[PDB]
Amino acid sequence: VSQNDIIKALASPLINDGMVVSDFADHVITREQNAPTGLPVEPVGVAIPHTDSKYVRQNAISVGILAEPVNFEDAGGEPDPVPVRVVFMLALGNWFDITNVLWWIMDVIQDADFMQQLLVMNDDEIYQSIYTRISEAAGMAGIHFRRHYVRHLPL
Amino acid sequence: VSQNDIIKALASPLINDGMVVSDFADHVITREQNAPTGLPVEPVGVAIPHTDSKYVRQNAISVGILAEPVNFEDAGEPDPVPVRVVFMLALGNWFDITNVLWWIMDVIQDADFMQQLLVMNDDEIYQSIYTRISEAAGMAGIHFRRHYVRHLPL
Repeated sequence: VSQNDIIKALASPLINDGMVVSDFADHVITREQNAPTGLPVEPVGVAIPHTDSKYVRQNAISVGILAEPVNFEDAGGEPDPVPVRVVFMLALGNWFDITNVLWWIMDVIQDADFMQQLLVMNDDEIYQSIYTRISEAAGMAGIHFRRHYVRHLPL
Repeated sequence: VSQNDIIKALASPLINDGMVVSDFADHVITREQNAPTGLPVEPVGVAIPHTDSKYVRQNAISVGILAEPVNFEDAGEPDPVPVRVVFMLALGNWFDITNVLWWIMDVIQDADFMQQLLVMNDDEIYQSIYTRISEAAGMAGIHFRRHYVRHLPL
């Protein structure tokens, strides 16, 4: 899988559900190229690909679990790429939403045991687990997260 | 005074200090166009203009207080936000972005502090913001200097 392949696969449910505009994936791709979203966290690399809120209709997150790592560029410019296994595609409507969701994500990904679990669980289990955590966070109110917003790649 | 004027004025000290690349202001302006940073908060309108980290050399914040309101569009609402306080951000990665946004969204809910910013002097604003930044562990590594505060026009 390439980065663009992943972005398109994860954008699909959001486009289909009307959460974002028809060309959302193209914009995430261009945004990714200018502003990489590889997060060099251990032991499971994460990416948070997204674009601008003008392409978002309702707030949503689409999750991809990658069987093999896929390199994303480090958001901070370091030459070592990020070996991404977990991808949180973000579709957010304003900077208040962006702030609340970034804070939640940066916290969740510090849970090493949780992040290892994401790599062995099936889609039902991953959906249950993330949904549950989303539901306990006031800051995540108003974010759509449906069972078809989780998938393993390749599909 | 338009946005670009504010953006160029706040970019100047960061450019001079080497905190950002020479053409930082133009990249902030182009990103403002597609991802506007007006924050419709009460009692004072705020903006958080910034651009991508490739244009950033070191983490910094540049603060502007405006005598009259300058409109920044609202990313959410068709009407623009009448902004009186501007936090220009120069941040190098998503951990930095997260920590600084978290801090900013908290600060601007404090109505008293935000009212004080509209009458305090450059020295008093600098000391207040410097205290509030330093008292925050998540705000470590962010450069904030006396000349990163200004009233516009200047």
